[PDB]
Amino acid sequence: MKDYAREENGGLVVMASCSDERFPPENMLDGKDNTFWVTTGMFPQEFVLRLESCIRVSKITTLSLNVRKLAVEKCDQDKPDQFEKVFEVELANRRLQTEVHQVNIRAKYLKFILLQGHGEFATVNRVSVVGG
Amino acid sequence: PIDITATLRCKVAVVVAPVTIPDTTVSVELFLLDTAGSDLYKEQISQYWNGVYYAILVFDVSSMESFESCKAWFELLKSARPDRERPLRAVLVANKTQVRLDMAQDWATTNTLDFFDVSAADAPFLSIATTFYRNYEDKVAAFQDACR
Ligand SMILES: [Ca+2]
Repeated sequence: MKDYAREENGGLVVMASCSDERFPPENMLDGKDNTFWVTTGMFPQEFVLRLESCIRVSKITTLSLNVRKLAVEKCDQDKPDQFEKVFEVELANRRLQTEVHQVNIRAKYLKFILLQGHGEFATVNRVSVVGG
Repeated sequence: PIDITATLRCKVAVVVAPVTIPDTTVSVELFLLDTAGSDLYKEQISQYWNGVYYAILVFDVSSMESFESCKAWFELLKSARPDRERPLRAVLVANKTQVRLDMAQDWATTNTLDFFDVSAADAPFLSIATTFYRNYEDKVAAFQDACR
C-alpha cells in the first residue's frame, strides 16, 4: 500500500556508519533519485532505517551506484537490539542500479549493509520500503 | 573536531591516524595495516577482502637490505591488486636505526612514489591523505553527474 521509508511518512536514518554533510543519510528518503548518501571509504558500511511504526513489509527497493554486495536485516522490536537477516545479494558492476525485492516480513527497523563495493566509494540514492 | 563535516577512511598497507585536509573541513582517517601486525593478514583472509591500494614503504638508511625489501614489496603490491584500473598509490620513507638517499629519491621518482626522509614528519601521512581525498572529491562529482 504505502512506502514507509519515504520520510514525509516517518522514515528516519538513525545509525549510519559514515557521513559527509554534503551527502547525508536523509538523501536516501526524499523520493528524488538524483540525490544520494555516499560511503566515504572502506567496507562494509551500513545504516539503520526506522519506520514510523512496525509494518508488514512486502517489497524493499534500493537504488545505488558502485555497490557490489548488499545485505538487509530487520528488527521488529521497539529498540534495535537484535537484528535478523532477510536477504543478501551480489550486484552486477554497472550507471545506477536497482534492486527490487519482494518480501514478506514484519519490521520497525531495517539495516542495510554494504558489504563490498565495485570501487573505493559507493552511493545509495533511494531506499523504498513498501507495506502497511 | 567538531568543525569536521565529513570523515573519510583509508586502508593503508604500511611496510588509525586522522589527518585533516587543509584548507578543508574534511578529516581523513588512515587505517594503517602494519604487515607483521598482523592487521594486513587478518584483512587479506577476510571475507569481502578488496585488496589494498595505498602503501607506505619504510626503510632504514643504513640497511640496503631494507630498501631493496621495499622495492620487492612495491612490485608485489602492484601485482596483488584485484582491480588493475585503480593504481597503487605509495610513499617511500627513509628513517634511521648502506643506503644512498640520492639513489633512493631517484628510484622513487622514476617509479612515481613520493619521497620523505625522517632521519633525524607527518608529511608521508599528509601525502597519502591528500591523494585519497582527491579521488573522493572526483568520484563524488562523477556520482552527482551520473545521476541527473
Ligand atoms: Ca535520493
